[PDB]
Amino acid sequence: GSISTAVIDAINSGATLKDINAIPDDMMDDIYSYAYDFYNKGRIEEAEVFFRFLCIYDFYNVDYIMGLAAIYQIKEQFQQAADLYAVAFALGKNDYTPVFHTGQCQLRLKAPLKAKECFELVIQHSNDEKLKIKAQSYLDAI
Amino acid sequence: ATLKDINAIPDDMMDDIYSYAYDFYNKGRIEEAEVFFRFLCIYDFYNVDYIMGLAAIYQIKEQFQQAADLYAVAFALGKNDYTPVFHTGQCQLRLKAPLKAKECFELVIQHSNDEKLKIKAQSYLDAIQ
Ligand SMILES: Cc1cccc(C(=O)NN)c1
Ligand SMILES: [Cl-]
Ligand SMILES: [Cl-]
Ligand SMILES: [Cl-]
Ligand SMILES: [Cl-]
Ligand SMILES: [Mg+2]
Repeated sequence: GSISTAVIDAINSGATLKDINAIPDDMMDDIYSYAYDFYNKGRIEEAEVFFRFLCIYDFYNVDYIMGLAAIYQIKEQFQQAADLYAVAFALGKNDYTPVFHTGQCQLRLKAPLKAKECFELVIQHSNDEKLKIKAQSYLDAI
Repeated sequence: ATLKDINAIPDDMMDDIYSYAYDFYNKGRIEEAEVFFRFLCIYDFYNVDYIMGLAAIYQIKEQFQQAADLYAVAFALGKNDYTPVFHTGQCQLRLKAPLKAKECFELVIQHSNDEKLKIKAQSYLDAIQ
């Protein structure tokens, strides 16, 4: 998956496609918009390939990671989604949406204590009042 | 309508992506090559070399029927090229279908003008019981 590719790239330390600027920003933006065109039409499998492609080229990109994590969550691949949401948070530390969605995933993974920690973080640190209500609704059910 | 039909990505960038897909393939980075060849086949299903790349990945992963299916399409997408038929013969042998495999290698021998490919096909035929 995306995470194992990132680790292999790091182990081998050899030149990556991004290291040589193999794909311009403008083309990456286009491919990202095509990925959502597929996603928005319900073509989830093609969207997944396109987000995997983006995450091979530029793994450390919150927008690409969040798109792939959403697909895994929809596909009920909850651990893969949770792992990617955590990468996104590490790279975009001021947005608690990935923490909220990780909480949902942990609930489906039968890890209510991990889910509780996620929803509590949202309520303590997010300034998104609507996201906080949603997190509290989950907490109320735990 | 394909993404290629509307020139969604410039030709030179697609060439680079194909070369990167083959780089992953040659380095044994099969998961990444598979993503890249799937990307290429979404962009232009009608490109025989893109299809052959994905079929090769499936064959390496021992998804022999899935490979054979794509090879039949590739044979339609190529220019009198019996290489996909040769690889279908290999897949059929792995699927325990030796008479189907024999027919594949015989077709290569009878129609192909690629002498090196025919040598390979004959070596398989010689071993079939
Ligand atoms: C994305 C994120 C950030 C912080 C904590 C968690 C978690 O799962 N705690 N149990 C997840
Ligand atoms: Cl937030
Ligand atoms: Cl837990
Ligand atoms: Cl198969
Ligand atoms: Cl048979
Ligand atoms: Mg507050």
